[PDB]
Amino acid sequence: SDIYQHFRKDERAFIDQALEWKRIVQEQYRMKLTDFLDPREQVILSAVTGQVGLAFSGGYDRAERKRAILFPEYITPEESDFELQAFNVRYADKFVSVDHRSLLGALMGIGLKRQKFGDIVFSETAVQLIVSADTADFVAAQLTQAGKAAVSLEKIDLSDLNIVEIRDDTVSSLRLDAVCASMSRQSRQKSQTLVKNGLVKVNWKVVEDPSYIVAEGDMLSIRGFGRCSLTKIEGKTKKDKWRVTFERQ
RNA sequence: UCAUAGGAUAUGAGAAGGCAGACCCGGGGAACUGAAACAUCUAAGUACCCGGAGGAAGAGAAAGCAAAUGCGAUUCCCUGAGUAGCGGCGAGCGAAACGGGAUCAGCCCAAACCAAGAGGCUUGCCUCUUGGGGUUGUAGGACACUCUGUAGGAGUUACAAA
RNA sequence: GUGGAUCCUGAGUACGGCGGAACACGUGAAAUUCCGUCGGAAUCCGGGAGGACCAUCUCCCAAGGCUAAAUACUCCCUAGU
RNA sequence: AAGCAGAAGAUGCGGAGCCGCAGCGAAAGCGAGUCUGAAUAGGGCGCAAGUACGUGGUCGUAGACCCGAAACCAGGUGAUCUACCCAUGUCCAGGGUGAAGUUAAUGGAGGCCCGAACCCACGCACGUUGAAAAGUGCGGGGAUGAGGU
RNA sequence: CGGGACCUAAGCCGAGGCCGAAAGGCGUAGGCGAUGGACAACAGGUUGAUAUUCCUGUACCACCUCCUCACCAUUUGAGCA
RNA sequence: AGGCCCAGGCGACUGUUUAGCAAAAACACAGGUCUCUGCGAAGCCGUAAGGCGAAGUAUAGGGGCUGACGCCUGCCCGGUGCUGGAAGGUUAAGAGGAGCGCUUAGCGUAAGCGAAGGUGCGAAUUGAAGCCCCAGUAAACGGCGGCCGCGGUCCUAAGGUAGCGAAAUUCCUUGUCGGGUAAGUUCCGACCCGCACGAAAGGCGCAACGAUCUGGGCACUGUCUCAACGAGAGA
RNA sequence: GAUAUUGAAUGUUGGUAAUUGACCUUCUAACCCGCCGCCCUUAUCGGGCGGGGAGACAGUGUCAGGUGGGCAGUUUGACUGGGGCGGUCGCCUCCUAAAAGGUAACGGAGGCGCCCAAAGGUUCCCUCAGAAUGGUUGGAAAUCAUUCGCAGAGUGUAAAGGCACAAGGGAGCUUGACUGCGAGACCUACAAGUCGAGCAGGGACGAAAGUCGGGCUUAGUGAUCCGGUGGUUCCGCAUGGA
RNA sequence: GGGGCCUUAGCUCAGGGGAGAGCGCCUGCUCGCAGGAGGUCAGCGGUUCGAUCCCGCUAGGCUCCACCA
Ligand SMILES: [K+]
Ligand SMILES: [K+]
Ligand SMILES: [K+]
Ligand SMILES: [K+]
Ligand SMILES: [K+]
Ligand SMILES: [K+]
Ligand SMILES: [K+]
Ligand SMILES: [K+]
Ligand SMILES: [K+]
Ligand SMILES: [K+]
Ligand SMILES: [K+]
Ligand SMILES: [K+]
Ligand SMILES: [K+]
Ligand SMILES: [Mg+2]
Ligand SMILES: [Mg+2]
Ligand SMILES: [Mg+2]
Ligand SMILES: [Mg+2]
Ligand SMILES: [Mg+2]
Ligand SMILES: [Mg+2]
Ligand SMILES: [Mg+2]
Ligand SMILES: [Mg+2]
Ligand SMILES: [Mg+2]
Ligand SMILES: [Mg+2]
Ligand SMILES: [Mg+2]
Ligand SMILES: [Mg+2]
Ligand SMILES: [Mg+2]
Ligand SMILES: [Mg+2]
Ligand SMILES: [Mg+2]
Ligand SMILES: [Mg+2]
Ligand SMILES: [Mg+2]
Ligand SMILES: [Mg+2]
Ligand SMILES: [Mg+2]
Ligand SMILES: [Mg+2]
Ligand SMILES: [Mg+2]
Ligand SMILES: [Mg+2]
Ligand SMILES: [Mg+2]
Ligand SMILES: [Mg+2]
Ligand SMILES: [Mg+2]
Ligand SMILES: [Mg+2]
Ligand SMILES: [Mg+2]
Ligand SMILES: [Mg+2]
Ligand SMILES: [Mg+2]
Ligand SMILES: [Mg+2]
Ligand SMILES: [Mg+2]
Ligand SMILES: [Mg+2]
Ligand SMILES: [Mg+2]
Ligand SMILES: [Mg+2]
Ligand SMILES: [Mg+2]
Ligand SMILES: [Mg+2]
Ligand SMILES: [Mg+2]
Ligand SMILES: [Mg+2]
Ligand SMILES: [Mg+2]
Ligand SMILES: [Mg+2]
Ligand SMILES: [Mg+2]
Ligand SMILES: [Mg+2]
Repeated sequence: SDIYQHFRKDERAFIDQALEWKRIVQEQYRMKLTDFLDPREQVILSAVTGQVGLAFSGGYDRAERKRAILFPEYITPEESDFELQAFNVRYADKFVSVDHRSLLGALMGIGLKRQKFGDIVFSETAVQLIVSADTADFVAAQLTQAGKAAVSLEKIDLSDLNIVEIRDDTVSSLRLDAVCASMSRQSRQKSQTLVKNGLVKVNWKVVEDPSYIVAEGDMLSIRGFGRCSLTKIEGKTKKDKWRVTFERQ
């Protein structure tokens, strides 16, 4: 009842379902695996669950979309309890490239919901994808094309997963509109339009307040400029102005 | 309901209030001031208020002082000594014992136990009330022993009281 | 006076924690004394003190009571300086 | 010294105690030396007339040469003045206006109007060792009210 | 006549009682307390000085019974209350 | 036994106030609004008992602000307050004793080791409100921009809406123009470069009301030109 | 919030070997009732008795944390061409300063609150700035070479006084940037501050003489109280320890 | 008048070792792109081998004071 105030109105939908997962694990005494929750939904679930203990894993370490196990004070989980299947994406790499957009578009095109897959890993040697095991055979059978590339999926173990733009700058304040204008290299009035409309995020939360103060180590996501991180804040310079370090993806 | 609360009556040289503007013992307790300011601290447990007294009060017969081939209740005086110490180690506060004097005095219980009676029988146990018994420290007492006294000694200032 | 078979010798006490006060002694190395609060002994093969504390030794026997004198003071009365 | 005896005296007794005769060192301690230091060195401090009483000067603690605050604190005394309240009384000449309601009339509302008593205190003058430690005179405001007493 | 031997208001006091280092604070029963309620005397005269107070005349109120008269009644029995 | 009139500021009004230099534009007020308060109410007095609140009960009671009436009351919740609250962080006494010191029966040629007890400290762990933190809230405390050419740009929590404006606010200032006068630093009406108005510390109006403040008229006069004489009180 | 007053059960979850904790719910009997009936009793007080409500909570005590101008005691510097505001406050150097020393003003100029393990000690050796003339890059200015050249440089750093038998530059070896001190001086109200030959211990460099107790000199610092750490033939409240 | 803070390209801004972003503007381009322009670093003298940077002055502008009589 008195949790919704701290989150967004749209985020209420997830919080209701997050409470329903906590309802199970307390009363019934069993682990509840979730369908790959978004980076934001990881933060929300962490709060809603409370301290029912919580574990999270999206296959490899540093996955955006991860599946969450809600377990009690016993039955500490394993890697395979998350029910993750990795695949190597096979294609005629010498003749066609697969990009992240094409592969993401193809996964969505076969009707796969965003919650049924984790990260899409691009290395120098491999293109790999992580899905929920319950959808593995469907994805392997249906994902036959990504963009212009004919593709096939080879099952691999999670152990076989083949897992910056440093920009020292100054800003007058640590407000969202100020930091965005500096990062994106725009006028502030234009940057305020990005925030107010609801295009900027801060750690995957849609911040619509221009005056929101940005902390050290916050993933900002300007729809237009992509994604970027305030990594270091190193005090004020001469004539005020915070020293800051930006790192675009 | 038994009761008890309450009510009534009788007997009380029972209390009450005052003051000597003093002294004494308690309850409560300032501030100015000093510290060259000020808060700890000081002034001060003072002034003041309150309670209780008594001709005095308080203290008093070692769970003491001490560190000797010791002392032997308390109180007060001299001295120790403005020492030891305490202290925004500042301002200041400040002993005690030993030693020398005044004065001198020591006692009664509680308990064990005994006897008698009473009311709870908890049913030969327990609790209570009288009288006896008993009074302390290199322990004493009960308890047992054998002694011994029951009228010389003591006394209304404690040690019973007219 | 002699004996140590048993029994008795002051309990919500002593003491301790916490908070205060009193001790010349301001929380200090702080004994000692008292108050509130809470906790809480041993009981003679026992207990206390000797300025934290322990051991040894020494001195003592608390948690009941009474007790003159030496001391203080003078509204008064008498005599006097 | 207290104390005892003695005129409230002198004085006698009283040697506990006090200061001095030895210092040096934080101290154990050593001693005409001692401390520092490894040191027979060097250096520091010492070595090589006090005391009891009296008068006087000054100082300390006391109000401390005298007079003087504004203040602070403690315990009392005051609401016979005044502020507000409570209970109970009482006062307010006269005139005017004319709400509601009722059937133009009737009716008689009001922190209503004019205006004495009464209450107040706006202006000016006078008074200013006053008639008066706040008034008087001429005007002024309220005057059935949140009224006066 | 005004006040008391009548009544109560505000308030005040307050047996027991409640509360509080002490002193005390509060308060019930019960009282006290007019500025209010109740309550029988008037006119005239008089002194240097009092007058519903004295005097004259004419009244009224409460209470009393040595008495008088009438009426009612002695346990469903007057009457008082 | 009323002087009257025109126009403006302030306050709606009758009231109230600095006994004894201020009666006013100050206070109050009806009305508005916010907020607290479920009754042993909140609030208040008292150490308490006992009370007021109230012999009341949310159409009631307390507190804050505003101040008839009319039209209205904009933007900002970053800060502070108030209300509520999820994760995460922090935090007392008390609880809890892992360890350690001192002591010494014993043990050791000594040096030193050292049981048990006593005693002196004591770490982890546990530990509320609160705070950090999050959300809301402006008739809560408050705040309502610069610079450059309606646009840009910087900055902010957000940059002053309506209305008003040289004002009880305007320094410059006797602003400027008009009115009124022979002549008007005052007054009235506009203007707006508001030094430094502005919406319940309300904004703007506003009939009635005022021993209010302000400007102008009629009437009237020894106030004056400019004094004279007379009466009385004192001299 | 803990703890006392403060009890009984049922669950559940700790920690010790079946007792004791933690928390949840329930109970009634403490505690509470500004609720009703009855009695004391003519009584809206109080008390008793019986219902009811609530209940080991509350209240109250002790202890603890938070909040707390509601209230209390206080502090809130001095200099100063009046005070406020501004500036300043200690140390070093120069000038004022009148040829010893000292000397004031909110007089005139600047520095300091360090730095260096060599930028210290010693032994040995050395001479700088700049210019002229010549030079592939290369220039006014890098690097040579020549001559001239009291210093026109350098000296960690402000300034003054010094310094070329160098106190300036280079190299080797070192730690005297020593311990105990100290005749005697300077300065000085005191507290402090400064210089010091020389003696002893044990060293460094040097063949030796000798020099060395930091630095060319003069700033680079802060009393006491209190507390920490290391050392210690000291004390240790009966004695041994602590 | 006294303190304080500023003055970088046309504009806004980076910063003891030699002045850069982005914008404007310019180029040629199929309305975003490639590349260029633009600097007494407000003025000055001096500390330094070097100064936009330290240091002291000097304009100009912004902010706050200019009070007691
Ligand atoms: K004081
Ligand atoms: K003083
Ligand atoms: K103590
Ligand atoms: K205790
Ligand atoms: K003893
Ligand atoms: K000597
Ligand atoms: K002599
Ligand atoms: K003398
Ligand atoms: K004197
Ligand atoms: K007023
Ligand atoms: K005029
Ligand atoms: K002057
Ligand atoms: K050398
Ligand atoms: Mg003083
Ligand atoms: Mg007596
Ligand atoms: Mg007597
Ligand atoms: Mg006695
Ligand atoms: Mg007797
Ligand atoms: Mg005894
Ligand atoms: Mg001892
Ligand atoms: Mg006071
Ligand atoms: Mg009185
Ligand atoms: Mg009175
Ligand atoms: Mg009227
Ligand atoms: Mg009168
Ligand atoms: Mg008046
Ligand atoms: Mg009138
Ligand atoms: Mg009468
Ligand atoms: Mg009373
Ligand atoms: Mg009584
Ligand atoms: Mg009367
Ligand atoms: Mg009558
Ligand atoms: Mg007469
Ligand atoms: Mg008015
Ligand atoms: Mg007045
Ligand atoms: Mg007046
Ligand atoms: Mg109450
Ligand atoms: Mg009441
Ligand atoms: Mg107002
Ligand atoms: Mg508003
Ligand atoms: Mg907020
Ligand atoms: Mg005129
Ligand atoms: Mg205003
Ligand atoms: Mg407002
Ligand atoms: Mg107004
Ligand atoms: Mg009026
Ligand atoms: Mg104050
Ligand atoms: Mg004082
Ligand atoms: Mg001064
Ligand atoms: Mg001056
Ligand atoms: Mg100043
Ligand atoms: Mg000279
Ligand atoms: Mg000279
Ligand atoms: Mg001190
Ligand atoms: Mg000892």
